[PDB]
Amino acid sequence: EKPAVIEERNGEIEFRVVNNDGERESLIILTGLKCIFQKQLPKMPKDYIARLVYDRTHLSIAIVKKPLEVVGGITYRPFKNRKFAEIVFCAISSDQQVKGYGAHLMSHLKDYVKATTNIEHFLTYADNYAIGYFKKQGFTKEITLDKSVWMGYIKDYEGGTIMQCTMIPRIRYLEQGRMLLKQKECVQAKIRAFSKSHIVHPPPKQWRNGNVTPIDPLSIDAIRESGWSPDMDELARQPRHGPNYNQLLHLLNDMQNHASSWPFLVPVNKDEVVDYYDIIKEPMDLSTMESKLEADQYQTPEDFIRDAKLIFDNCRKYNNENTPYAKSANKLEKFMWQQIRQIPEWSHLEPS
Amino acid sequence: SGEGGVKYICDVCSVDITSTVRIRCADPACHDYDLCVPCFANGSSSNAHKPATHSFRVIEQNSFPIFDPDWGADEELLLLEGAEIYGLGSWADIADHIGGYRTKDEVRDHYLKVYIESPNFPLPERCSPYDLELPNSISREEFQARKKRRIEERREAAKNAPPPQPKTKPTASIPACHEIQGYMPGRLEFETEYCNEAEEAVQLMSFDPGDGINPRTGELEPEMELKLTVMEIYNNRLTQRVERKKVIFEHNLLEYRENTKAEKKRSREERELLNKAKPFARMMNRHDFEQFCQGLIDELNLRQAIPPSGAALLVAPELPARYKEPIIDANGFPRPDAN
Amino acid sequence: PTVYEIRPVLPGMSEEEIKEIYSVASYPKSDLAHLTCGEPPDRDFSNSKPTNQINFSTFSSYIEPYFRPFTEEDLAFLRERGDRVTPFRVLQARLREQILLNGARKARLTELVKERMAYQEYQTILEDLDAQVNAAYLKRTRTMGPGIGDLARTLMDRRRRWIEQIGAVFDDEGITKCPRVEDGDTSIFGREIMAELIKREKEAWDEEVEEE
Repeated sequence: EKPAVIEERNGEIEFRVVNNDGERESLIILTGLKCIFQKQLPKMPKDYIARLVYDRTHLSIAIVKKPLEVVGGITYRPFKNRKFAEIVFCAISSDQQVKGYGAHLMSHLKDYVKATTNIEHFLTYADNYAIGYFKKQGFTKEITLDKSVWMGYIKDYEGGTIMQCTMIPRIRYLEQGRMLLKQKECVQAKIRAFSKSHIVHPPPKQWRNGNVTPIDPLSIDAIRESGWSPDMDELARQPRHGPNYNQLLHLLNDMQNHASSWPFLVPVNKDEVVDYYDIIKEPMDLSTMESKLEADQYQTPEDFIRDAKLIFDNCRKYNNENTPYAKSANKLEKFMWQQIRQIPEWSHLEPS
Repeated sequence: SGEGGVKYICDVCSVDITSTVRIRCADPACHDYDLCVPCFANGSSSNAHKPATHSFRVIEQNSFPIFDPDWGADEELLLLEGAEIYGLGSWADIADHIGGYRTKDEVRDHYLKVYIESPNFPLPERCSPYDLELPNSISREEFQARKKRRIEERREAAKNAPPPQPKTKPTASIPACHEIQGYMPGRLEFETEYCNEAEEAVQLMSFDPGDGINPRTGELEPEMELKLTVMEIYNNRLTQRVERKKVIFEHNLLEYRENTKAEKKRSREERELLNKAKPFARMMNRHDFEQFCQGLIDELNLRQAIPPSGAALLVAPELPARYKEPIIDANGFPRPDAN
Repeated sequence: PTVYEIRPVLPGMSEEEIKEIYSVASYPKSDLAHLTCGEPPDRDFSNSKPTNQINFSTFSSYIEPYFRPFTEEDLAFLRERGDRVTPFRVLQARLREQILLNGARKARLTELVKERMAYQEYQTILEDLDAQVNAAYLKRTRTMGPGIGDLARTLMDRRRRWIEQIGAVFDDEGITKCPRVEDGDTSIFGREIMAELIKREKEAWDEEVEEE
């Protein structure tokens, strides 16, 4: 039980679902939520946040302290007929972020919507630093909804990254801990019901005389019953992804997080510009290289370096050097070279 | 590394042994001294390990079905561990962690069936650990051969698989779909409302924490009442906007082309009369408005009479069908289809 | 030991068990859904958007004529019946038949417009006090202060008096609403009253003819 749970049980904190009805308490709660959201999202105008929070269709779930102080909250607009609700904001005061309230609040929201209505899907536009939190809370970057269900209904937010989540029916998301722990306990007991590792076997009969010679594991009775084969032994040591998957994933996350990679986050549309495809015969963006890496097509790091260099070259080719596009592309090339130089292995691949 | 797991490395060959059958030295002289099957096969000893007179233990990889004929113990444990770490609902990473080339859809279906949607409750399987038919229904060798075959086939397919198509630009909802730039018919909201500046007075408002009532008088403190009073005006503004939208929805004021075409086909005097009569539409409903206008036009056309126009239709050799019956009957009550 | 699933709600249940079900320890009382303009039509919007829009200036100017405040200028449009001597067989009967209905409708519209104008004259004075009390608070934020000013204390009392006393007259709900077809027989031209309007207008016509 994380500190949020004990604090809630002891009455230190408390949650409240509030909409702009016109009471006294509701207005305090809504204004505090507006203050928090305005603090955390400085880029957007304060007018737009003020309009969205104080609307008459949206809801809000907030966490309040005993002397009526609000720490954070989430805002959403349910589409009851379309079986999906949109999340529009999310934030917690930075001073109190260390406690770890985010998952607890998300569980409260999911449970409430599940038990009060019949929605299934959540659609959101995540910020560029909340992606880890959203992923840890069950969302995914791949969308599995038809283009008719959620087109024209949600509102685009520039600089975002749409995500999805499909709630699993008939579960109590607040008690995940104990339920999953018991499920693990019972599967582990089932496993321990057979595992012969509790049997302390004598030295192999070939080595009982003091001579050590190779022994085929399939010869032994216990191992034989274990069904060990050379094939599985050799296969179990091959990771699903490429060996550098963790390091390239770290680099990809750093590059995406960097505020110098915005123009490449998504490709350029054919409708908006026609000459982009006609001039560039190898249009490459970040999503394309990520997918190709997921396909294992990139055999060597040189492929990734060439892809980045070609992306930069295309950016400079389609957009003039004087224009900010090419200058930003060169700055991002410098940033990637910095990241690589931080890696000794790839430091020697920089041309002179 | 973001993963919270523990990596196990053999003490002799320094080869990962976590996901493989292994053997450990059980003598108290050796602590956490793990020897892989090859090392224990070739018998390469190090430190205080004695393969001659010390009893050993065989760590089994526990490969056989328990719940699902296509899934073994290791796969299920990895699934639940991923649920603990990667969060229950994150199917992509948990599928990646389980391995075996199970696409996210397959892992989701397997979990739903086995645990969530099942003839079962959070106590797994039929009755107890005493039910041991599935383990002795297939020999482990056959199951492992099936796993090897499926893995090799899947690897070959992936190597021969076609390249994944590049992601297109994300399908921006662009709620401007209506034929009025900046109209969001999916939300029934405009972008530039009646008093879009109304929020200019409450976008900086802040409340004193933990306040709301006077500790002494029991009444709202002057600042609190003043602050509350400035939001009642905002609520009234919102309600005015809502009434505006309700009125505009009716009467079909969103069909620019049709209404303009209809006015264009109309003559001068009829256009002027309809323009004059426009304002009262707020107080009637569509049918009443149509009756009112059509009555005015009928009166004007009859006065004039006393493609072809109405004045040219009334003076036709054959009278139209709707003019052979009194509009209001003898007992003073107008006919229902007055206009 | 503890329940692992969600317990479905039932109508007419106790508040404490409602919180138990929700676990959130509170909830809004009124859904406020009745103020929604209407549920979304539930269509398929993936169809290609039109590529030629019309500027908001044009649309605003196009709908502006439908909401201008009422004035005595248009209170004279109705209250006018036109010429009734020169036109006066079938067409003459038709015209005599239709003039009376026209007059009845116009009379009813006159009966409504007066209360509408009174409400307008009320709102134009309420809005001034609303604006003054709103602006007398922005200065506090600007200077960030101290006690509330006497002006800010006495404007609230004036506003509250004005509302609670005068606005009682306009309590009727129909002073701000447009009747809707979906509700049913909401037409403001019920025969039960149109009959008497018709008879009164005929009496007035006969009196005018006698004078003329």
